[PDB]
Amino acid sequence: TTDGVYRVMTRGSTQVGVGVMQEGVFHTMWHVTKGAALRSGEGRLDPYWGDVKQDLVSYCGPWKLDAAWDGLSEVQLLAVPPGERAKNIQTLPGIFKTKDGDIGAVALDYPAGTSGSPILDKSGRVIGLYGNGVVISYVSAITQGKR
Amino acid sequence: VDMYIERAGDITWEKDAEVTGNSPRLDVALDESGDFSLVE
Repeated sequence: TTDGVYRVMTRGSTQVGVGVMQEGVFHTMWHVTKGAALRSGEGRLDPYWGDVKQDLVSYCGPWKLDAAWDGLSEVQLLAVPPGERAKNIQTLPGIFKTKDGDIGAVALDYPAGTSGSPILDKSGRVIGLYGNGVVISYVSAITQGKR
Repeated sequence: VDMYIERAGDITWEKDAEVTGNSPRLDVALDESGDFSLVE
């Protein structure tokens, strides 16, 4: 239940993704878990909110992350790759231009087990999650939910 | 099959992070299944 970034593992064992614990709620991408329940030691986390189109899911409570890229500043991907210590990768986002407005995007390509890793602003706030994007090389949207 | 979680770190900005990656501007569409595709 501690705040932080977490590996999402499956059973040998395999890392399928990453997520963010904040304010008692676990946040990850829908395609990582498909809404399955999660074990946390002896405890169980059940899905609470999910949306395939946003590709997000929250456990134990509603989506809590609400910070947004400012459109100008560099950000940091807090990547947690399989088999590797959590590490920060700083970048200037590009932009996904859509009929419903612009979304930040990071042109960084890490293993699929890294999906769900948080993208941070300089204040340390999570502005979205890494791992839903397009191929031009892979480019990931900065995917943020609604609080 | 059961999924489980393991803590991997604090959520913190790191002053000495590696810096890399370009900043492309792309027109895209997002469909009902959550898939982004390119648009022209």
